[PDB]
Amino acid sequence: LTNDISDNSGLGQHTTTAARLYHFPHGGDVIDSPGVREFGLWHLEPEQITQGFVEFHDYLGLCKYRDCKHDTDPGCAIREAVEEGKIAETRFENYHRILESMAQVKTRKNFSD
Amino acid sequence: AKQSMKAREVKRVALADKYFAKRAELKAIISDVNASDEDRWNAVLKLQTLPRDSSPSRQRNRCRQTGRPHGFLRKFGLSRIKVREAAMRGEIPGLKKASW
Amino acid sequence: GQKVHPNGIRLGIVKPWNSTWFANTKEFADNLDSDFKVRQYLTKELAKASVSRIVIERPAKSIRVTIHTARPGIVIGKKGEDVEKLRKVVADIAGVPAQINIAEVRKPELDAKLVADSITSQLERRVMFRRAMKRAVQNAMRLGAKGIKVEVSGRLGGAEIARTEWYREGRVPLHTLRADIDYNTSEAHTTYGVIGVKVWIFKGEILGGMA
Amino acid sequence: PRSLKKGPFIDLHLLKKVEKAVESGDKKPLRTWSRRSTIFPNMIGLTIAVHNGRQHVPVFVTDEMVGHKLGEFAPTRTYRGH
Amino acid sequence: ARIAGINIPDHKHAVIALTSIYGVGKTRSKAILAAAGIAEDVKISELSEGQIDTLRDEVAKFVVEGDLRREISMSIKRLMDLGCYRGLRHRRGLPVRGQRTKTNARTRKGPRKP
Amino acid sequence: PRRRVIGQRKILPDPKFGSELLAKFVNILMVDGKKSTAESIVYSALETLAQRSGKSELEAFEVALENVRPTVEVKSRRVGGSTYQVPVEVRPVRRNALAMRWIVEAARKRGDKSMALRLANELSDAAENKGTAVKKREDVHRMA
RNA sequence: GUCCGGAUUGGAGUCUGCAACUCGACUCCAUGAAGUCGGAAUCGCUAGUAAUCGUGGAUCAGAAUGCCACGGUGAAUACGU
Ligand SMILES: [Mg+2]
Ligand SMILES: [Mg+2]
Ligand SMILES: [Mg+2]
Ligand SMILES: [Mg+2]
Ligand SMILES: [Mg+2]
Ligand SMILES: [Mg+2]
Ligand SMILES: [Mg+2]
Ligand SMILES: [Mg+2]
Ligand SMILES: [Mg+2]
Ligand SMILES: [Zn+2]
Repeated sequence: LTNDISDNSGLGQHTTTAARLYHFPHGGDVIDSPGVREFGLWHLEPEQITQGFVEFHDYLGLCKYRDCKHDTDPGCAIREAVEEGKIAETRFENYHRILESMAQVKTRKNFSD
Repeated sequence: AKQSMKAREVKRVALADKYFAKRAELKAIISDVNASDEDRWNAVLKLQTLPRDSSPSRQRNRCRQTGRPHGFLRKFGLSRIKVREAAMRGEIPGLKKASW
Repeated sequence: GQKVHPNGIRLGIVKPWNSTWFANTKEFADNLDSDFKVRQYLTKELAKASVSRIVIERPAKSIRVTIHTARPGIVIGKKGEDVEKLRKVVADIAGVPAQINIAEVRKPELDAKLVADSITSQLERRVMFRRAMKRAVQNAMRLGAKGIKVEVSGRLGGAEIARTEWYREGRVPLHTLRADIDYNTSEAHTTYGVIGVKVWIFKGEILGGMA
Repeated sequence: PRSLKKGPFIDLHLLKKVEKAVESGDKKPLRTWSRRSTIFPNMIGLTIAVHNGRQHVPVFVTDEMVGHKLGEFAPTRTYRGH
Repeated sequence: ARIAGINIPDHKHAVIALTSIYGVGKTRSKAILAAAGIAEDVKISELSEGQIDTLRDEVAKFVVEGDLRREISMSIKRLMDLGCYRGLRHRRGLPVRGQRTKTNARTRKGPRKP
Repeated sequence: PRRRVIGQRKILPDPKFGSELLAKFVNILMVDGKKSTAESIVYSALETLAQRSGKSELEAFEVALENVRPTVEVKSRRVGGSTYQVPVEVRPVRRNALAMRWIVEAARKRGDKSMALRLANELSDAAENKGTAVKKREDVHRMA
């Protein structure tokens, strides 16, 4: 059986430190992976994050400013879209905060290509 | 460039000079006022029978040392490159770096 | 960074042109073409006469060519025979009555063209380059030169990565227009590749303008 | 426009072909490359296979096409959208 | 006032108020005026009908208003009917006279679309 | 100027009143080097201003700009390491230019069909501490 | 949205060139979009400068809003690091 330790206080241990394939009983395969803390995305370009949110294609090209950062730029379609509840507010805020997170982790001069 | 291009140029000029007189007379007949439109018609038909590479407007000034079809300078007959070598070496008479 | 051609910038101040004829724009280009091909023909034909410069001056009905060689007796051959031959040849190329009047260079070690082509001739004979350049500079300044800089660039000693090697001795003040700095460039084609040499030879400030 | 003092333009190989076609009756579509020639009144009702640069497209000349160049009926670019 | 054609000219210098009609511009307007003899700086108001009818008579000579609109529509429809290159670019809604279409062809393509 | 605090050059008096301030005014009002248009505008505005204010049109211009000249203004400083506003006094030569600049922009905003009129109307309201030119001066004083 | 703006389009032309359909420049008549000073952000410039007004040249049969040059008018500001 895979190692299983219970979490203590705020967060759990890192029991599985490996990535192992397993043959599914019916058909196919699964893979157990080690737990992760930060799935930050500084390697991804900022536009690739707008593409990643699937609920945003419904509003590309609907912003009067073409280079619409969509935060407070006038005419940001997804701004009003989330104003009326078409978009999940939490998703919009998460998009913004991961963008600003990329600014914090762009300090490294190492390359990721 | 490719020897093919220089050969093309020399052929174009050697045909333009040949058919110069005929082309000039024919264009005269064409554009000439008072010309009988049948004569003008025969002239405009005959004109396109001559080798198309006889029209001087069909040539291209190439560098007379490399054949480069760009950066040409009529005063010297060289591309924008070889003029600089000839100048800096003191081959173009009275040519020097300008400053004002 | 890059540096302006030293000979090309001192034409107004201390360096004379090498083709001093005059012609208006009507026949300027073909004059240049003719003199280019004639001087290239002469270079190809006098690859052993050790010519330094081929100055060309045209009278209205004639072409006059002055050769600067270190071996006058060579180019004139026997009883001025071959010089008359090549005079006929330049008459052919220019299509114009020609006259050839050779001129000698007394200090062949004080001619950037001469020493540069000698360096290249040594390189193509597969000799260690450092020896070549340092011998050249030593000879030059032994003949009383105010300064000399030699520079070689390319696959020196058949190097996989091309390097740049220079050697200066004396004074070589490129920025001073008043300076008599003779400069020329030569190339040597070896099995590894083409090696470029540049020679600056400063022979003293020329006080008192062009004349 | 070409001019009026020079009249319309046509290259005489096409002219000979078209006259030999009309004088001889109904003919197979004329296979020509001359996009530069202009449609004359006599070639009405003919069918010209004019080169688009990769193929000779058929064009059935009507009296409305008179006073126009042949190339105007052989598009040289294929496009559908994105 | 009233002039030939459905449109009513406003009260301003005749040469200018005459341009209101779809078929007449600045040069044709002053031509009409000179033919009718009325000066340019006159206004359409304070202008007796005795010359208004003359104005409408002289504007009747040229094609103007609706008849011109139908004539241009027939010409574009004919162009499209030939199947000529211009006809294609007309039914496609694109620059007809060889303009660059890689960029800034907006006047015929309308606003940017996603 | 990091190294050399260069001195300002001199302007030439105006050929109608020999007044350095008038010449500075027309230089500020000028557009695209069209000095003649500016001088036409300024002389027209000054003369109509004279008509409303009676005598001494050049003096009327002086007291007009006086009624709106600024004494104290906010200034930015990064010495703290963060943007820091500070109220500071203004040298006479600089507040002259500030008053002239505020007058001309206000006139352009006025509209009403002519620059000559806009300038005159703004000057006339400035002469009596009004026209919103004083209000802009008052707000930047309040920001002390 | 004008006696602003000139795009676009119809009609009719001129010229160069063997040849202006794709794909030239220009003229005339007609047509008269958007545009009413431009978000965050960002660029140039310290004086005959910026800004504005024209003129010329190279290339070139033809084809400059580009480039390289020429003059006309001609400012504002600089406490300070
Ligand atoms: Mg670090
Ligand atoms: Mg070759
Ligand atoms: Mg050409
Ligand atoms: Mg340089
Ligand atoms: Mg018009
Ligand atoms: Mg207008
Ligand atoms: Mg309008
Ligand atoms: Mg308005
Ligand atoms: Mg200028
Ligand atoms: Zn947006």
